[PDB]
Amino acid sequence: MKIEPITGSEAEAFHRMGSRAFERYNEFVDLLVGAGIADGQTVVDLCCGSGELEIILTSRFPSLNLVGVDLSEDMVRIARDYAAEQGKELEFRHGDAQSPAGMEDLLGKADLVVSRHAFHRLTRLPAGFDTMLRLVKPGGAILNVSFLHLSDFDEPGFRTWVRFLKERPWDAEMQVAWALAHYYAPRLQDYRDALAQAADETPVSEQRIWVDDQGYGVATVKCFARRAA
Amino acid sequence: MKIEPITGSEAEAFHRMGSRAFERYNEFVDLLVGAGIADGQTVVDLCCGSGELEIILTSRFPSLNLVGVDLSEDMVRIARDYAAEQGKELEFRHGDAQSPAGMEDLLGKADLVVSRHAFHRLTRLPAGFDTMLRLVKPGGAILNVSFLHLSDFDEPGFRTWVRFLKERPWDAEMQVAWALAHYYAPRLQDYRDALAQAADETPVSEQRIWVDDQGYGVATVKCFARRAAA
Ligand SMILES: Nc1ncnc2c1ncn2[C@@H]1O[C@H](CSCC[C@H](N)C(=O)O)[C@@H](O)[C@H]1O
Ligand SMILES: Nc1ncnc2c1ncn2[C@@H]1O[C@H](CSCC[C@H](N)C(=O)O)[C@@H](O)[C@H]1O
Repeated sequence: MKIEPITGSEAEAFHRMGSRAFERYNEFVDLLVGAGIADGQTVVDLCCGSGELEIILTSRFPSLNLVGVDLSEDMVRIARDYAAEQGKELEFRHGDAQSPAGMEDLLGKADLVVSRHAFHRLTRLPAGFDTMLRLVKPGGAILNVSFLHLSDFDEPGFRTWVRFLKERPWDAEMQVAWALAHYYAPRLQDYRDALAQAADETPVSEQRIWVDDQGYGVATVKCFARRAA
Repeated sequence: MKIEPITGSEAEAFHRMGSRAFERYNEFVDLLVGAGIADGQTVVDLCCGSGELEIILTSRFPSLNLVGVDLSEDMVRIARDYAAEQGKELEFRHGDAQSPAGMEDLLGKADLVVSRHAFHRLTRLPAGFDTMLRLVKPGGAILNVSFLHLSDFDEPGFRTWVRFLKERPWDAEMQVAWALAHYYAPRLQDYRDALAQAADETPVSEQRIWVDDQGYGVATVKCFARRAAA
């Protein structure tokens, strides 16, 4: 079965690869800008991993109030060390994206709630979007970008997928993790269903889901919504 | 929780009341004329109820190709019998306004797609408008007129609401359903959001939401758009 967290040497390796390849976060940062991210806002990043996005965002936007959340304590610890390494004061938090638990003080407070390359791992996708919309304030936006199931790739997209898999500088284990993460990723319609389910509970004034590739290097699923005011 | 369909004897009763109050549709019929309705067009009515609009429209515009759709089979049942009773030839279908399922043959075919006093009942309002824009031809129009949430009534508007309820010739059980329908209605801004959303997915050349009362007897929300040309 699919595994949710990334732990131990897997996580150190995820952090080594990631923080050298900053370029590949640019797609996500650009969506945030399009989503209305701005100085002084409160931004919650669910499944924050080793903190790369947090370092990028604080560097670009020193004004932001950032809270990273991850289910893997090791990731939380790596992130804090990485923050210290970069001389930054960032809040990291142990937590499950599938529930508000441990984040009750953030309920209705985030200007933006976001997750990068993580929600495909969730056991209950609708619960992830539920947590996002409950954390975000009325009028605020949520953004998820995560992996698409292998069955929704067309021929050119799949060629690009295999080519991407080959061209990366990762080992046997980390190749398999990333491929397996697509084996178990939700389909496009699964994303649309999950977000629709979450919006039945917390109304949105806008929603949108699509698949493209604007820089990461394979197609990923974009899910955007704005909580109704 | 809010309910979508109107069923059984409540639908028989709905029909009994509507049957003898054609005048209450004049406001809606007048808006269709403003929307560009014309003889020989194909017109889909979503959430058609017991078919009163279809009887009125076929009488006023005899060669319109009218398709009524409703989630209540009993409403469909009623509508069909009522059309036969009136000696008219009219297609009624079972279906959900929140999706094109069962209406794929109408996709992109309607010159007008309309719904009267029903969209406030939908669980997913944006999907209602999506089905509307998808059923209409490029260059065609959509019109929804439906109920306003109680929170968007100003004082005079609300006084009217109470007075309308009082002086309607109908029983306790009917009043409550009509009141509850407003209790659960979208706010004005919810209508604006749901239509913009539907228009993000199917482009419009024109749209407009407003609130007034030109005949029905309370303020209702009007939603109009024209699908962009191909
Ligand atoms: N249910 C859950 N709640 C919170 N974090 C979770 C989670 N399931 C998996 N994760 C975390 O999701 C992350 C996937 S890797 C993505 C890390 C980071 N968002 C980035 O883009 O670089 C891991 O850190 C993993 O521990
Ligand atoms: N999701 C849905 N899809 C189709 N019809 C629906 C629906 N939700 C409610 N309805 C129908 O909406 C109608 C509301 S009563 C309005 C009837 C008619 N339009 C008229 O103006 O007289 C009922 O017949 C009910 O069954």
